[PDB]
Amino acid sequence: IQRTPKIQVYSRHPAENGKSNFLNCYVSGFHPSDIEVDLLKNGERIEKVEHSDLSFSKDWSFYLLYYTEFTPTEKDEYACRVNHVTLSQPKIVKWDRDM
Amino acid sequence: HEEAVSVDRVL
Amino acid sequence: GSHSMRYFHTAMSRPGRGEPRFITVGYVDDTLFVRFDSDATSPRKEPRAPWIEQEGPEYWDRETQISKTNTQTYRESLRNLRGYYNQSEAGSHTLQSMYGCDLGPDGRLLRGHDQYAYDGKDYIALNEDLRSWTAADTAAQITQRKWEAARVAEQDRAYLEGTCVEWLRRYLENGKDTLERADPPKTHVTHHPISDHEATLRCWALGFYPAEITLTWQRDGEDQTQDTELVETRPAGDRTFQKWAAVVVPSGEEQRYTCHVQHEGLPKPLTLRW
Repeated sequence: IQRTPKIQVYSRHPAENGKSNFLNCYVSGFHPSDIEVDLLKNGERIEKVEHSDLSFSKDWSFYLLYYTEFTPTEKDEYACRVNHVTLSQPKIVKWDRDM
Repeated sequence: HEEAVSVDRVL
Repeated sequence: GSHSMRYFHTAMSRPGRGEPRFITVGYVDDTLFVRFDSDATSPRKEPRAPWIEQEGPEYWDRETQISKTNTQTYRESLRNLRGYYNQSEAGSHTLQSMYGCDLGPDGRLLRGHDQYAYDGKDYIALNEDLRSWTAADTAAQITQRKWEAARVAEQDRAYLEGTCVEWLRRYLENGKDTLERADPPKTHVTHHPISDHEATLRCWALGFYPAEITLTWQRDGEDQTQDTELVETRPAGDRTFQKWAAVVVPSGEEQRYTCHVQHEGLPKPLTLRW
């Protein structure tokens, strides 16, 4: 009766250190629609995060894009933290610029 | 433009 | 050349936290163009694409009234559904629907849709004939009976063959600079050793619209379906989409592998190599 979210974390444009970009966390395929999504910088919640309007796919599962303007660097570590009723504890997915 | 639906299509 | 318009409705009950929230979004193809949220400070239909903004106050008033009426209808439907399934008043439930039209390249109606799901399960759907229903279970059979008496299918058919097609055509003209522009993928292949004797070849597609795309790997001309790791197509946030496909290959055998890309925006299909 419930479907756990898929999570992808990636940038809007190809990542180039020192160049302003957008960090994205795409959550999809989940049901029901209540979901908690945080973008993390070095393990800390980023405050200025927007999201697309909740929609759903032909299979009725929901999807959302969370995004925030960021300027990547060599050292800074970014991630997406997701909680949903299907999850016992939040799932953390690290931003890997090759994925 | 949406369909002008009414309460006659309550489930 | 093919296009579609689709509205998506969702109502979600939340015992102890007020009346069920109701949301509508409308799409042409892969472009969201309108939204409504009953939880908004001042709920109204709002534009989400520049080409819909030129519709006048009368459009927005009518669209908003429809959404306000739907808020009430969907709340009543959720109450009914709870009883149809002998469910307690304690739990939270979801009612979803989607409806709209698909046009073929000729610009005529190719197919219409009006269907519902309850708690993520298909509940009832207008058949392709636009005259009859398919009900999933004995609860939906009740709905089917009410809808047949109310002549709901006839209303859908008339809307789907008339208003839906005409306004989609209007939207396509008003937004042709984007809605009818296919943006091809920018593509490349990356290579990442995993160990001394194998590496990942990853084929990238970026910046494309619409979302539909095919990315595959071939080894010696043969499709690597089972051995290809494909990620779900994902939105970039600037209207465009991204996808990649990866295969693990023995070190030194990279030249045996080819990536193949097909997309509406491309002059000709692409063949990529590392």
